[PDB]
Amino acid sequence: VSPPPPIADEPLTVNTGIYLIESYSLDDCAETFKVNAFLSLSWKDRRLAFDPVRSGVRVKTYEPEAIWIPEIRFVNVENARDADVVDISVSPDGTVQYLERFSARVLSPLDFRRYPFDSQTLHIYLIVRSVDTRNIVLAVDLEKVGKNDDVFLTGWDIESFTAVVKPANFALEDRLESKLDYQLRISRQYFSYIPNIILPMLFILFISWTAFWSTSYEANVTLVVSTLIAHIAFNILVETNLPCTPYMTYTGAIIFMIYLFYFVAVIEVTVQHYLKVESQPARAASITRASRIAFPVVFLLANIILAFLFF
Amino acid sequence: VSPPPPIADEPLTVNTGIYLIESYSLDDCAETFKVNAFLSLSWKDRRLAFDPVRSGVRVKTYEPEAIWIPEIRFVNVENARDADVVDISVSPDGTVQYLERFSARVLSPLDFRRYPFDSQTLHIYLIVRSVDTRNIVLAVDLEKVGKNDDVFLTGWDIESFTAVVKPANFALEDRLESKLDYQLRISRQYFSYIPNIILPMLFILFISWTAFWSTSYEANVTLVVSTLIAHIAFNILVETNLPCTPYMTYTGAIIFMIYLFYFVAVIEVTVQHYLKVESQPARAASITRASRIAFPVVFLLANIILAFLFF
Amino acid sequence: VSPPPPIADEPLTVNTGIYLIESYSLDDCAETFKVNAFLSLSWKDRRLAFDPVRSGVRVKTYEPEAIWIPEIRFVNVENARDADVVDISVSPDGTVQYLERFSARVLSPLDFRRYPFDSQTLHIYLIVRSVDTRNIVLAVDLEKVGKNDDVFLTGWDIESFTAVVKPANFALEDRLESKLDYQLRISRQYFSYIPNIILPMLFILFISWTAFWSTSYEANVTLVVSTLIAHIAFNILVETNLPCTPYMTYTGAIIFMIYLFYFVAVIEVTVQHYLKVESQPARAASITRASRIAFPVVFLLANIILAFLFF
Amino acid sequence: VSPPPPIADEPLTVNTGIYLIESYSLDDCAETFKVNAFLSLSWKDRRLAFDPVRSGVRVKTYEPEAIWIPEIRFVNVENARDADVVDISVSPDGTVQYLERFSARVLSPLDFRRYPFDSQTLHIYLIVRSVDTRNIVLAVDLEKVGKNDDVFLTGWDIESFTAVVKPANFALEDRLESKLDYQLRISRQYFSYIPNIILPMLFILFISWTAFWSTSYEANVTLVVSTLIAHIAFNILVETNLPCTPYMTYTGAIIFMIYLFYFVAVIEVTVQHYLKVESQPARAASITRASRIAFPVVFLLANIILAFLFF
Amino acid sequence: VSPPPPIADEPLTVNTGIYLIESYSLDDCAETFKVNAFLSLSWKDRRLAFDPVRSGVRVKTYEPEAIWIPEIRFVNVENARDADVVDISVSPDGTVQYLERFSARVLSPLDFRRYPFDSQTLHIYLIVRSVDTRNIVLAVDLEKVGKNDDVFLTGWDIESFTAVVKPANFALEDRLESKLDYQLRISRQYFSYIPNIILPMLFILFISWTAFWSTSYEANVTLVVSTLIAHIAFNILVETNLPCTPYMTYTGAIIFMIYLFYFVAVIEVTVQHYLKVESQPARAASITRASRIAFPVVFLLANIILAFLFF
Ligand SMILES: [Cl-]
Ligand SMILES: [Cl-]
Ligand SMILES: [Cl-]
Ligand SMILES: [Cl-]
Ligand SMILES: [Cl-]
Ligand code: NA
Repeated sequence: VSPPPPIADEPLTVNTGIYLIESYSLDDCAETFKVNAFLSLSWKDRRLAFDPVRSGVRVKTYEPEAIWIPEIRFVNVENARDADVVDISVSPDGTVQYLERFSARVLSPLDFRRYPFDSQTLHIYLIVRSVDTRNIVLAVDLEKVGKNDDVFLTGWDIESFTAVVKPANFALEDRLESKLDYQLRISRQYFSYIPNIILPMLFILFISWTAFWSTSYEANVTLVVSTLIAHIAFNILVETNLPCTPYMTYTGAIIFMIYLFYFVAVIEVTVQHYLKVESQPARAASITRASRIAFPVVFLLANIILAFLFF
Repeated sequence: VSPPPPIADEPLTVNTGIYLIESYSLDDCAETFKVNAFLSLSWKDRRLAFDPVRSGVRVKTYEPEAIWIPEIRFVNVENARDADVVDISVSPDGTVQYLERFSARVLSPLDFRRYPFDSQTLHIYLIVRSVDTRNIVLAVDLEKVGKNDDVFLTGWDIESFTAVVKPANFALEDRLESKLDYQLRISRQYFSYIPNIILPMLFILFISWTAFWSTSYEANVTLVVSTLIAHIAFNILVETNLPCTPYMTYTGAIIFMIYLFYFVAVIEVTVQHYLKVESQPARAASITRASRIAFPVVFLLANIILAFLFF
Repeated sequence: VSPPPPIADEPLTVNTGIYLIESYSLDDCAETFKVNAFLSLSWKDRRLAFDPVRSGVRVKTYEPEAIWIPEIRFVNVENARDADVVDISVSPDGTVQYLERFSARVLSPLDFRRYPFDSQTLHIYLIVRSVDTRNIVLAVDLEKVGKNDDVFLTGWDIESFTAVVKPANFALEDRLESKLDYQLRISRQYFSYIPNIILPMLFILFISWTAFWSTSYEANVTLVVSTLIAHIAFNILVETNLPCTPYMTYTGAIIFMIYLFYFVAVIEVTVQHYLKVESQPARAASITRASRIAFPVVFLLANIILAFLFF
Repeated sequence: VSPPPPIADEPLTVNTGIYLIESYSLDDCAETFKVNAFLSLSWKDRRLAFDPVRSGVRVKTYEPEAIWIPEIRFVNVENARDADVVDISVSPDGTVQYLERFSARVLSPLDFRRYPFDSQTLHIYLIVRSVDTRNIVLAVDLEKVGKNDDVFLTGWDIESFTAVVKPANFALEDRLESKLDYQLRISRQYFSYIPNIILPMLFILFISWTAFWSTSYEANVTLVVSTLIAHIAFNILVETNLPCTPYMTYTGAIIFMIYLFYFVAVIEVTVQHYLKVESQPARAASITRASRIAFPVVFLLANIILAFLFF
Repeated sequence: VSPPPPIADEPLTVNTGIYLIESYSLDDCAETFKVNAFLSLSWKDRRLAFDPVRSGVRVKTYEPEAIWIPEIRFVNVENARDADVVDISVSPDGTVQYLERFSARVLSPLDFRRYPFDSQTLHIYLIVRSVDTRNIVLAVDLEKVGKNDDVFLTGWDIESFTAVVKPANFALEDRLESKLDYQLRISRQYFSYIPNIILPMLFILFISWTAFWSTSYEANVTLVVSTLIAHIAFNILVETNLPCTPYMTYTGAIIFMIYLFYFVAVIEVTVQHYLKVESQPARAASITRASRIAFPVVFLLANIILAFLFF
């Protein structure tokens, strides 16, 4: 089999559609997600045309091997789609209607800047390369683009599944490539992060501040160093669920800034003790009394600055 | 091969049955489980009918390629099933009796709200797409739906394996589809969670309460802080075995509430010390004496409420 | 090809044998193990019979596609067996000698009750479904059941590889199934657990008992709490290497009981301090002196009782 | 099919090109990376020559099985590449233009000496083995070597993708082999390591140096030991993300040297206390006062040297 | 196709050779490694013989299906090797020269006794089963056994790749099997273990010994207990990367013995405090002064002894 010939000099229009059946395994570190969907292809092949009245059969059904099917591939897939051909239907006029069910691991980058209050646009790029005979061009049949209502992605809210109707036509290795952009819009469910990471992390920090109502250097050293230790664990815990980035993330900024607070609390605790030993507890008392106010405030303002910069 | 033609205008009824041989790998974080089962299909194809007299055979065996087999797929599978054909038998009226052995990774959501005292309903959805020639409809042959007695799922009690007899017929990509719902009912074996997570977590909390029978600020700070850090370990330990949810979980609620108790115990420990230093240990003594009773009581009440809200 | 016809009304006897070449990957959590073995099949097909005198060839060699081979499957395999056929030999009387080399992931439950002093019986179930023409029955050719001397399973002692000679014949989906039980007997190599888990865990416990020869509450508090946290690590470390069970394990019981000892030691440490503060160190001295004997004695007695219950 | 015949005694030139579509999964520990690219191949087979007048078509399209294709393999791949032929075009003279889309896990060693400020040269080696009939030689068509603009590798900056135009021709197992070297130049994005590992590690170190402004042995022991323990945590965390090397890495050197600082701080803390107990706090005061300066200075000097040695 | 017939009653000699292209993934816990190599096979098949004069070619090239190829398998592989036939060449005297490129996961046990100063001999066992027609025997063509210079195994030094020239012939299920032993000799790169595990572990131990120059029970308790806690981490960290063995390893012995040192240091610290409280610090002073010497000496001696027992 060879491609259908052009009536006039026109490129072949392959109408495409992706219908999500299942979406799963959004790996933040790998910046990948798995998808299970229907891929629909429609093009016209005059060689396959027939008479409806004469033939009696409204539609003719073919096996993939029997007819010419355009070679459609995904740009951003990790491991090549396992495809199932569901049906091939030919109209009297020669309009072919192809439908396959596929599953693929899609590689699509993520913006972690606003984590865990981030939204993402996942991309699925369809591509076709032109043949020497004729040029192939992709189009979106919006009637055949969608998703099942039950499509869920653990820890995410699925906003929309749409296609950018206009293909990106470009030359690559001296042949035309027609690229289509399917978009899955999702927003992270930040709920869990509040009682699991955010609040426990604030409690340990407030506990460190009780050292501002104590004169016991030994108790203070324990309060500040221990609580400090809990933070490293939280800091570490998160890095593990995140890939290295060239920029700072929201949670990353909060976590880093909290380190400075522990460092300064240690300084205060050290200063207060030093003065007490130098028999000047009135200076020490002033610093401790100030810190009670300054820490919470500065900390408070700084977060406002951070949230402002990040959102 | 093409579908069997309708005698009158009727849709083709494909009788289905799933018999579980094995169930394994229930991944809580992935919300998936693996299954190994028999899939039985039965439909009438008059074209294959024969007379037992002239043939001398009560049944006829065919190779899959030789005859028309309805394209049955699973909706909620991750990695498309690997199938083995066990046997294809044709009765004299042309009644086909198909049997395959398959294995598949099924994606079915889980409700973690009552963890680890939760029960789940796992779903296996069978589907068939109608062809242009005729409509294909699924039915359940309850005689061919079951499970082996030895079917086990590690850390779970297998309640039942049943099918919702009435299919969900609907349109998708301008063709009708007949969807069937097979249900595997399971309940979590919470036993382990008691000596592994629950009890150790209560012991560490109760240990923090000995600070209510001590005047030593340094010992108390050590008592609370140390006990506190262990809570974090458990809190983390659990969450790593569980996915992010938009709602609170029973264990999650208990764990979060326990953080508040440590926070308040730190406050009491701080308050008691402050008063002792301000040369007013009679006030301090009252608060500490109240704490010995209030903490346990409030804890008992709050837990009651939580269990009430969750069950 | 169709099954060999019965001379009289007899079922077809397929003689089976499994010869282990390799055993590996015993996953405790998954309750699975991987196996690489020879599968031998032997049955009589009279249609294949010949003359040795005139043919000049004692044995005739066939390709799988050329002859009828019984469909033998494994009941308990996690995933698809790679199968490669080494040889098919036909004796003059028509006795077929099939030999394949396979590899499979077998799912077989484990009893963790006596961990790490447990022994297990791994099962490999062979099965054959009877055809409409004739009934197929499995048999064990003990001559062709064995294992290579070099077969090893990391962290386990391989006791025996035997077959239960009598098949389990039963009806399933209105046809006879013939099931065979191959058994791999193994016992865990508990050596490592002594210097890695058991002894370190006892040392930390004994270190907490030094608090019985100290009057320093702050010191005692530190001893007991610090030692305590290490136990959680061991407790935690261990449980991660295990699946959740509906029962208590030996190690699990020891670990849980040790928590009670820390809890009571904290109580004693608290009591001793309280009395010392209430200016009654003679009562405190009696309790501490009793504790020095009592803890070890009880601990020892408790351990004996448990061992008794578990073995 | 056999190789095309020489027209003089010349070896067959297979022109090659690799165009990266996707690069992902750079595993530092495994020293591997996954790639998804186009493999272009061009050779001349005069046996495929045709007159466009007779055939109708200016360019002929063949299926891989139909014609002779040079056996091109990758030297440094983990499992055999996943390949799909995009197109096979033949021009009238018999010039074949082969295009396949492949994905492979490439094993290429990494130099960790400058981690996390290291750059790497990833290699992809193409190879062809000569036949007894004629010798096959590889060449680079620079017009068909490149990468998509959107090619990204998480945590890395992609510098260049080039080919060493001159093949490495050599004898192996009494036949000629033509090897080509494709190079992917990348440099690590060290940003994250600063707020995640480097800075937290320095803060904890400086927290320990506050022991130089304290006379409390008990507080100092807590400061130095506690802070010390966190270092082990960071030290360990880092090791996990790196493989064993026969050399010392930049981060590894910093981490190791920091251990010495804790060891010496413990000595100072011990010395200071010993003198204080021996009723000679004036000597102790001198050492502590020196330490306040020497530690930071020495540390600083040492880092410059190492920084210097490594770069 | 059938095997080449014997001229006299001789067994068929299949000359073998393995040439390593790549070595990777040495999994210590799994006791496996992955290999990518050339497998060369050579045997005489007289039926394939020809005259160079008549034929006009001095070599004949066949496709695998066309001729009889001996069924060579690997004994110790996890899954059946991924093989691609590179070439099949026939000399005029019926000498067949087969070449395939394969990749396989080899299961070969490791001796951890001297870890991390251990050397290993990895085995690759080639095997052939004799047919009813004739007996097959393996031989090593040393000219075709080798490895690429660039072959590396992360964290290991590759010593040699050789073959035991004499096969192990034996009966298995009443057929002769010819087994060959290919050996890959490797020695572990212990470098990393010194600054990563060994030295940090000695530093924490030495820090615990500073308790011998302190009278502060509370300070001492903190020193020993804290440091002890670091030891568990190292002990735990190590055991995670190593399988359970029925014998002690070198590192395992050092780690275990160090536990005894902490246990005895706790006893000394307890004893010293007890005497101090009983108003007898002169006895306490003697024990502490002895400990300063006895601990280091004993420790030193014990390792010498151990080093001796292990090497
Ligand atoms: Cl694709
Ligand atoms: Cl499916
Ligand atoms: Cl099977
Ligand atoms: Cl390859
Ligand atoms: Cl093999
Ligand atoms: Na302390």
